[PDB]
Amino acid sequence: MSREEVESLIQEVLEVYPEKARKDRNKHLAVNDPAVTQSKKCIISNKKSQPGLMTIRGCAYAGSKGVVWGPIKDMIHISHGPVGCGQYSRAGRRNYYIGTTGVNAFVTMNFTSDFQEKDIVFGGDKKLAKLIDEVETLFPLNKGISVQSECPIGLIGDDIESVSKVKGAELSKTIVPVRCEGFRGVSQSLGHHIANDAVRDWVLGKRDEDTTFASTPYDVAIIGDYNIGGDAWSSRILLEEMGLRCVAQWSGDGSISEIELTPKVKLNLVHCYRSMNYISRHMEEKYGIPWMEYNFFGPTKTIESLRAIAAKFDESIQKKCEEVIAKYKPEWEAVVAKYRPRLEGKRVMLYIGGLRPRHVIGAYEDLGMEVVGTGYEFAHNDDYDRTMKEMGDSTLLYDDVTGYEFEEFVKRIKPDLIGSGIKEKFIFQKMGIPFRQMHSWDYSGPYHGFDGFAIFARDMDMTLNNPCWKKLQAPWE
Amino acid sequence: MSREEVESLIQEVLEVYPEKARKDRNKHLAVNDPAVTQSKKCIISNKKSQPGLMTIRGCAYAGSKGVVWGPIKDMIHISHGPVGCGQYSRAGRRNYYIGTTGVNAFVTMNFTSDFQEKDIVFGGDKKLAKLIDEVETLFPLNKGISVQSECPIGLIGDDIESVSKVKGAELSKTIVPVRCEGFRGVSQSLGHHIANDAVRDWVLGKRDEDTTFASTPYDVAIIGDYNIGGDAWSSRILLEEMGLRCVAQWSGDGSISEIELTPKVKLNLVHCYRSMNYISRHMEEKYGIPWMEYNFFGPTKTIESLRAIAAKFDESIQKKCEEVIAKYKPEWEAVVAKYRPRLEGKRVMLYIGGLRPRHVIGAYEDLGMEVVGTGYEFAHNDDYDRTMKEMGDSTLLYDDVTGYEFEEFVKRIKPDLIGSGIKEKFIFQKMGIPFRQMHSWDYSGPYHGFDGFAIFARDMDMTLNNPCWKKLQAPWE
Amino acid sequence: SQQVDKIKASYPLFLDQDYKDMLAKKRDGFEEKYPQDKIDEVFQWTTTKEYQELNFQREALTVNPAKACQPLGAVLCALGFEKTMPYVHGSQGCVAYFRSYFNRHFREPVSCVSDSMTEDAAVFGGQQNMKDGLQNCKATYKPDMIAVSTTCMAEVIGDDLNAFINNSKKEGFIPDEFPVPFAHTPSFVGSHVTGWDNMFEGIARYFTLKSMDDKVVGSNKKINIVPGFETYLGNFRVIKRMLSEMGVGYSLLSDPEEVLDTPADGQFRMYAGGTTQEEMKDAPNALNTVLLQPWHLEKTKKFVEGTWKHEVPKLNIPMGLDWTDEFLMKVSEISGQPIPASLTKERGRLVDMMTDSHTWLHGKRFALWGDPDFVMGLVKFLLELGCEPVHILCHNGNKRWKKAVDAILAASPYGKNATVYIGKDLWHLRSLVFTDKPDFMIGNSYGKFIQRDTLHKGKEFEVPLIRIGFPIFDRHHLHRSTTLGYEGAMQILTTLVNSILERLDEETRGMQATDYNHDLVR
Amino acid sequence: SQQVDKIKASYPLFLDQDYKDMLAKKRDGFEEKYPQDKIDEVFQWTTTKEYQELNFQREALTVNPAKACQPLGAVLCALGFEKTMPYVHGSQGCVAYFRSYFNRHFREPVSCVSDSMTEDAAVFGGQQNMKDGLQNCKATYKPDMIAVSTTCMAEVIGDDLNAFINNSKKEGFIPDEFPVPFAHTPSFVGSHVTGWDNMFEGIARYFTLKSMDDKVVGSNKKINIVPGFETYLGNFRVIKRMLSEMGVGYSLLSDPEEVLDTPADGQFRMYAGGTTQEEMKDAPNALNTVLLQPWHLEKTKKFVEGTWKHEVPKLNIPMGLDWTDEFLMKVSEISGQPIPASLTKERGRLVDMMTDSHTWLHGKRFALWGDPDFVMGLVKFLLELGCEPVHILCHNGNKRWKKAVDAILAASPYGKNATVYIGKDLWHLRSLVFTDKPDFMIGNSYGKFIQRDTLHKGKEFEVPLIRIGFPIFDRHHLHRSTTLGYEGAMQILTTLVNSILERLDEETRGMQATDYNHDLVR
Ligand code: ICS
Ligand code: ICS
Ligand SMILES: [Fe+3]
Ligand SMILES: [Fe+3]
Repeated sequence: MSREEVESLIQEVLEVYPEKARKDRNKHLAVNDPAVTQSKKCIISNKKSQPGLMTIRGCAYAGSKGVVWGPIKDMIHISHGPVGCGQYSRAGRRNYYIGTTGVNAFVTMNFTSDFQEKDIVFGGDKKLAKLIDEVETLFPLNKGISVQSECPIGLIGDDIESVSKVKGAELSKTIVPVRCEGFRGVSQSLGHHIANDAVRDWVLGKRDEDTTFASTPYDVAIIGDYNIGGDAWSSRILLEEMGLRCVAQWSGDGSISEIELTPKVKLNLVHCYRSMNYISRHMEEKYGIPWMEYNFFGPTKTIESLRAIAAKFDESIQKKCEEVIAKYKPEWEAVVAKYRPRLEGKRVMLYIGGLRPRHVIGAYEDLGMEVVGTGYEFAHNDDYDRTMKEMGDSTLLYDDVTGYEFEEFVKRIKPDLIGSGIKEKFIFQKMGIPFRQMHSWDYSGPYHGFDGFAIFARDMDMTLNNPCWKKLQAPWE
Repeated sequence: MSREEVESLIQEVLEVYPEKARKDRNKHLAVNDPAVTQSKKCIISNKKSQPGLMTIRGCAYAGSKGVVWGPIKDMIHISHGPVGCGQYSRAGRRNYYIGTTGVNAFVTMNFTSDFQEKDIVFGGDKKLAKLIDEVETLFPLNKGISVQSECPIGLIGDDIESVSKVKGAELSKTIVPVRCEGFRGVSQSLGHHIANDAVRDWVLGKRDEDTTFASTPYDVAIIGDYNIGGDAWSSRILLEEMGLRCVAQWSGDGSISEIELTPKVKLNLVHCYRSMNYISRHMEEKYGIPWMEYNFFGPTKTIESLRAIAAKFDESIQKKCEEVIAKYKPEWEAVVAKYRPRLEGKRVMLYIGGLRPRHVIGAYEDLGMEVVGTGYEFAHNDDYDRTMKEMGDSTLLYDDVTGYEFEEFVKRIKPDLIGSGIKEKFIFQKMGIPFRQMHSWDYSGPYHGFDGFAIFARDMDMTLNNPCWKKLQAPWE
Repeated sequence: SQQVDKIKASYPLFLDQDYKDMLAKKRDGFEEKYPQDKIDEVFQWTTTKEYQELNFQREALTVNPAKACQPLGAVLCALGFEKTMPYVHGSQGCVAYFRSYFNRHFREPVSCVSDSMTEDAAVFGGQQNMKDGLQNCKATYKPDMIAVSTTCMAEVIGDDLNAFINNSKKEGFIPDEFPVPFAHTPSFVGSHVTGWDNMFEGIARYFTLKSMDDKVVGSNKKINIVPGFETYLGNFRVIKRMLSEMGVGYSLLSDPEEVLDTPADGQFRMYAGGTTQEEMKDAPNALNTVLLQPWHLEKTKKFVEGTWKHEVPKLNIPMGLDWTDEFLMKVSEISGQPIPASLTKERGRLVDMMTDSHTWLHGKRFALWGDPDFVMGLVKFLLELGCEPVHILCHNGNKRWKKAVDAILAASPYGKNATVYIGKDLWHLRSLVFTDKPDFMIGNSYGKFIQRDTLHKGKEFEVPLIRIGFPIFDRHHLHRSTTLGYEGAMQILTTLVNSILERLDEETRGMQATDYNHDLVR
Repeated sequence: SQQVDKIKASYPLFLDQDYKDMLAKKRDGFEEKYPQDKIDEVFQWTTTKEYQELNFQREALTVNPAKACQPLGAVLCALGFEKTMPYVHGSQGCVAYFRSYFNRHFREPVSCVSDSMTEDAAVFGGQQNMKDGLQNCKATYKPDMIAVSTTCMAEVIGDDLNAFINNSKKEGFIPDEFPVPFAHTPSFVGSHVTGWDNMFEGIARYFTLKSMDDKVVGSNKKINIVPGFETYLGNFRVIKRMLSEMGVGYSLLSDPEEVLDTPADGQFRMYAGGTTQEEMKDAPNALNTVLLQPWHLEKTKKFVEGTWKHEVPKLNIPMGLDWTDEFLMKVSEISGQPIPASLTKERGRLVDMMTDSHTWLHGKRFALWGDPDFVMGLVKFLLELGCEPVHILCHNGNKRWKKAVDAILAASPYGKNATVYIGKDLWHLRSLVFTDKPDFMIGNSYGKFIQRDTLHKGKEFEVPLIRIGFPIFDRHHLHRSTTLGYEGAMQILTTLVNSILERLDEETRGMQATDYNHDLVR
């Protein structure tokens, strides 16, 4: 579509809104223009959602418990508040780990204080302190406890910081209070930030005097890869065939000890800029550790990343970088050869969280596909800055898109593929439009790295070219 | 019920028949009279079935292939004829074995010459000889072959005796021709006899030219136990705890070599008199091996049998016999104390093949139960002689009962339990009458021996006292 | 030994140490068994391409067939008629087998009689058997009709069914107007489905051949439906449902769904429901006749076109999405009824399930067997699911059928690795699932023994059975299922995707080894 | 690495040697993991009676609950009304979870909105959110009705739903006529089923409280049916089907079956079907009102009796044989319609299945959980099948409920080894299946992790999961099945007996070791 066509599509769709909602949403919808590279001249982001419009957004608790803390595999995370939050988010996110669950690892378990109205009235601080002793009795090999606050906690005046310090001292245990109540902020994003501050304040500085770890010139950490379907492992393998030593993973398959050793590394490698640029900035200012963004989606971005990372080190790493790139060359080539013809020229619309809506574009282009629309739930203007660079001229950009809008946009633009979430999936299947889940990877993946590109390609093909899509129209109407 | 009530039930039922069928069937239905102990004065048996009356009987092929030869585990049995017989009898009988199926044992496989019309027109002997070669190629560890003739083989004039001599001599292999065509005889029974003579003539004479076996005074053979659900194993364990050595089991879990060793034994133990009294008589005639009938159903009979057998040997065996009886006393007494109260006073009607209709009476009596009706598909009058001794005064006896008779008898007598076959089971369930399969043991068992009695009791209880029986009446009618 | 409070049946009883020792002694002492290494060596060999080539050279030997004989199908057909007693002329051993075979699949009574021909009949033929048999049967079981077929004994002997039945009526053994349709059903020709075809033509001929003069095509405004050999109650029931929803007048010719599903309410009902004699007499007056399984209704088809003058539409079995569409559209054409909102919605609900499940189904490889029309509908539906039907085996299939299925395969990219086999048995298939391992088998209970063999080579080689077909003896009540129409497509899809997910859960259940992928959500 | 012809996903990709070595390097290098012997030792301890005793002393800690929070239930109830948008007053995070939770179980869209209250609303309350929320929701999604519930944030700050909605009407954000029923649904009270009861009584009040004057009991000759929290499509459908077969006029109040099962035909339908407003307005004119799940409809019952003046019959959930009988008999009493032949036959078919399958089912031991009505109906049916429901867990159960279930156990010899647990969670249940091992679990997808745990102790300790309840996330389309009435009893029986036979087949699949009992026929 042309710019002008996209712009009247926007105006047309917004005609249904009450005046106040219309004026607001108008600022969150834009057509990409190569001449403009300042997103702040182009689209508004990180604002509250307008009421009643069926935003796709979650909350700060989801951003903190579900995203950052939850994956840490050898700590127990307490969902502190009523039963829902901890239950709806039990094992919903595929942050993969190696461990013996219920014994030394606890990721897919749901620990909760299961607030009752008595706890609303008298407060929950005694219950929490009792909860911790019980956790200690029943799960002895836990290496730390986090307290993920749900909505009521701040609202009733509870002091989890005090309980965490007292119980922490008494049991010689790392107990981390997290103020990620769902009313905080406007989205998952503030939950990331709160979560980062919590790691910093309660965990990260524990080994500041400790010096028994043996460092090497090639020590790195993977920052903001949560190992969705194994994404971090299929990334890690590449960094170590390149001769680097991956000291930590934040936080997919991550242990509290890895996290504590992170200030010892030479370089932080940030995949998810949105969720952990905060701690990366901290680690830069306090330990002198530089950080860089990278992208392991598709062979093009993966080769670029590997080379940029290798350039931070000596010739021996740069040489091994070329060795890795030569090793995997025939594998991803086989993938392109097989699947690019089956996908080329197909048009994709994306709607995801705070990173993948721009980060997977190169992978789609490596298969000859075109991303004609993209958007985020909770990104900031620095994300949209980066996005306008990756996205095509005249493409549609939507921030905190509403259900109605996403539906109307799709109906007009008619992409060949939509990539979004579980709340979106079953809608567009009904419309007869191929859909891939781009959070959970539709229970497939990894999609990171070379091994992941083979699966990504397989997955876009099996769904875009499936015989089911021919069938939606009955022959007799 | 009284004798005269039963006698008038019989006449009433026979009222529906055309004259010829009424006159014949009247001869096969009788009320036991303790004063008469010659069955030939009160019931006729082993005659043809009246056409169109829905007999429960099978044929000579079922008696040879299904019953006697099929369980021999390390031989391959060819169902020689069209595809039916071989398929409907594939693994329908639970003659249990230890072996590696398809490799060194073959019991639940279906090997067939699958006659086409060309095989009728030109004869099947060339196909048979070609089939034997293919069997040899694909199943090299078989130790012998038998050829079970289906109806068309004799009718078209094939010569399987000749193919067996020739191919046998050519391949240095035991190849046994069995003329068990279902048009022969009037039932399975003639199939037993044909199959027994096949063993005499083609198998049994083979280690008359061999003495490198080491005999002991306590060598026996279990004759006519087809190890249904393990029945023979749970008999054999007792015989060997008594100090005896069981050289052969005929033919449940039977190998050809142990069958060939049988003429070396000191005593032939016959469980199923009907199916293998022929070969037992022959071994006695040719080798001087004595044979005796026994009964391992229920503690009373099992104990009686062990003592009767032990009495054939010396005092050591007689001493170990009492040690066996002392060992299992607490176990079968525990079973009685649990289940006899739950079952005492209940009335059972039985209809089975050639042995069980009399042989299981004692076990029912060991649980306080009463067999008020029993009968056989294909028994001879020497079976009925033994029956009149096991059954109570004024009980109903029926030979080759019709579907109609059996149903009408049950409706009038109203037993608490019926024990019969699969063709009967679902009929009487619909009538609200507890049914137990007394061929297949309803996929349970073993029922032989002390360990079998425990399972037997468990099974009669679970069905007789099941909650489902109370529910057949809709509360509203 | 038993503990009274924990009684052990054969499994696990015989795993007790004293039994294990006893079995070892039996083996070592008297069985002259091959050594275990030799057994392992020969088993290994039977899994090889070399073994497969020898196996496929068989001409004379058949091993583990996937078919039964004609009169079994005649019996099932006969059961579909009101108060009708299946009667197989010949020897009684067969009839015991037909009955127990169907007893075990349906867990229902199966009524059928023999006239008990013996050796003596080879001199004098079975005529007296027939006379006394029909008289005895009619008096004792009070059918309204007796439908006669044959065992191979009778066929080889040469008994003239038509003469014997005419002489029975002539000599007064049964009333002349009492319906006794018949068919020769030789077990050494075709298979159980051919017997079904033969018996149905026999019954159709009996009620219409001499009465055609007053017949007018279309005059009763109905469509005849012939189901063929059908062992899922849900299939009879879904066809009647769909036609009723459409407002289509129909006559299901051979309808055993009632007599194969009588209530347990205190009384045994030998007969229930079924196609009436009046429905068969009046069938030539239908608009047309539709054959649900054309590839084993060829004889019937010729009679229906040649005698009733119906123009039998060329339809595939209504399985899967496309072929159910086509069935509903041809029926709409013939009857003049539109396809209703209810069926349209049901179709879209099936298609929705296909989009929900396509990512787990995609590319999954199957070995399958069964009767020709069943197998081709299953092949067809599998292709619509994005699955790959690698080994397609139809033991009673033929060259023309194979071509039609090969055509269906070539029309789809999911057909590219698929091969159709006819005249091959389950011992051939066993080799194929070793040498060219698929993900699952779809087949009847005989397939459990192939799954056992594959597991024996190793867990990574195991090919799990999914039970769809006939006979199913080792699970309960699957005979109540549906495989035809959208309903059956829904049921089959669900069984397939959940068998895949069951198996994935098993392979990822290993704590700390494979349970990184033991997802709560799939 | 990948081979392009056979691409590996996470499983089995990460089993490759190079990934395996990498994972061992990560562990050994940087994870400071407890030694494997210590892990094994603590695992072993968590299976013990000693551990169980500590577990059961928990007061403050809950682990792996088996319940969710009120508003979830309010949304499901709301969806059952015609063109009705569920609307949760409070924070948006909750609505993301509610939607995804149901998305994953039904594999359907699930429409719900939030009015996105934020931190700021703690100073001034959520009145402006409600005004803009309703206006925006009505204009954009065009519902005929908005049904309002609350998140715990809204409940803790004390927003007055009634006043807020009234003010929204008063200041002209939504028409005065536009229906906005509401209910307070605090998540720190009760559970998800309580939310359903609250929402429903909210909606019933809205349409009937002010209009009772002209109502006459029985004047419309119908029976209202209230289904409660219900996540099986088959259950709504079997109720409607049985009553239609009976010729019984009925009104099902909250009926989401269409909107949870729209066709994929090329368009998205936000709304479909559902209880009409007219049906709710008219409901006091019914003969009576029947509650399908009484143990979580107590508020609704007080309203129905207190205001409509209906005399709610004392009926258990219509599960299994006896309670389905009782349901039909009471409906017959109320309606005057006799129980039809079709239902009596269906009943006799269920009873036939029970006689068919009883020898495999007898004495089988089960651990099970779920909501109170579902659990007691499962218990009752298990007892009817001659099974032993050993561990009965209802996290959201109460004392009175537990006494009634205990009464049901006492009346059956099959209840002798049964214990009912209330307020206990799946981590408690995990202990019980270790210390007092049953044969199977019956429960939702969370139970898969207990099965994993038992397997880790040993294959002989493994307790397999049988999926029946909510949520079921790891199998496809189970939400289409049925658990109520003779039909659901048939489905449940079939699932139970065949899980038993699958498991036996696995335990006897070992060649030469245990396959002596690998029977073709069962
Ligand atoms: S953390 Fe973030 S919404 Fe960066 S909250 Fe969300 S596992 Fe998304 S686009 Mo779910 S900022 Fe990760 C994300 Fe991206 S949960 Fe996952 S897919 S790369
Ligand atoms: S052989 Fe006979 S019909 Fe003696 S043909 Fe039959 S495994 Fe019966 S009463 Mo099936 S003379 Fe055995 C018998 Fe008895 S097959 Fe079994 S149960 S003790
Ligand atoms: Fe039955
Ligand atoms: Fe769906």
